Amino acid sequence: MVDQAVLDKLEAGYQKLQASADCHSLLKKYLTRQVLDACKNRKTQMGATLLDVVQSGFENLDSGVGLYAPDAESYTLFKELFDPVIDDYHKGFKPTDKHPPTDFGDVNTLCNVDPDNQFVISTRVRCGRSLQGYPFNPCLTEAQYKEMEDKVKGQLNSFEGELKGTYYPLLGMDKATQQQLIDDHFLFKEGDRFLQAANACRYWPVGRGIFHNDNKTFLIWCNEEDHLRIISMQKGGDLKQVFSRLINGVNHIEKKLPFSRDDRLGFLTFCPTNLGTTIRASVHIKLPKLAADRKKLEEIAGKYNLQVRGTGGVYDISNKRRMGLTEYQAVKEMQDGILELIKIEKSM
Repeated sequence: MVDQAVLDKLEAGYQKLQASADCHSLLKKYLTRQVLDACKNRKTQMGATLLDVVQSGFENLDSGVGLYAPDAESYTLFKELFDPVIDDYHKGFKPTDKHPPTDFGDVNTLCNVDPDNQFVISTRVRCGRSLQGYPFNPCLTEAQYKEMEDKVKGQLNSFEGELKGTYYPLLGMDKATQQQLIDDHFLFKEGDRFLQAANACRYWPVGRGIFHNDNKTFLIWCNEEDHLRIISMQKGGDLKQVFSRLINGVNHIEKKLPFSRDDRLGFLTFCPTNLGTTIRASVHIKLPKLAADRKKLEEIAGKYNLQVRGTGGVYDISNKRRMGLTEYQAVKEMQDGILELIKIEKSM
């Protein structure tokens, strides 16, 4: 069933990993002889093989993780590789652990993290979705890209009120439209070497597109890394408003387009780092006092399970956790973490 040439490529790629002393990917750590022999002869119903999982980490020895999901089934079919990788990356999510049911919870318990607008430049909540019944980017055909786009465009064009907007296909996009989207920080392009070597950017840009609302507070990407990337954002710290809008947008889409969700892993994504809630809730925030040290900060951020990115003293701070907690719990801890960071700058 699995081509001998494919088995040969798996064998050569395993050997490549072993011969590289600098390679420290999760792929190399967990694709043992035993796991490789257990998995190599399997194929999903949509036709994905272990190569469609691991090929990017063979090509990019400096990968962090080094593997992706070619479709929903792959997560369970290749569990002897995916399970240890997930456990490692999500910092304790064991093979027997189970993600909770979806729960966006009660938005009226959320607030503005900076009502006086002294610290937070902007607030963003992002999630990701795969559409049930389609392969992920490594195995989508050109036909499936086109058919999926038509379905997506249908549902996005039916947004009403605050979410009403325009869909912009990448195919045939004119230079002036492109410049406007760049100006709004809404454009995406063909993927980096990790995505290319994962077969995630084929038939570019067929079936790829960008949607945003008239107010430019809601943004969807179609067939960048996942089928859908859905983002709510605005100036200031009103996390309640941002998250409310996200829920409304995701919920609209779902009325016609069912999502891929696993009972154990939550929402399924091309990248294993994005499972569970798929949520990254972030702020762009200035904390000049704490910023000085950059350790007392790191130590406090980690204490509220936050992660500090950095794109003067403007930082991007977000929830670190994706799996093992609800959507509500992820957003609420980010909220509590930021309220505590602000409350301590006021004392520094």
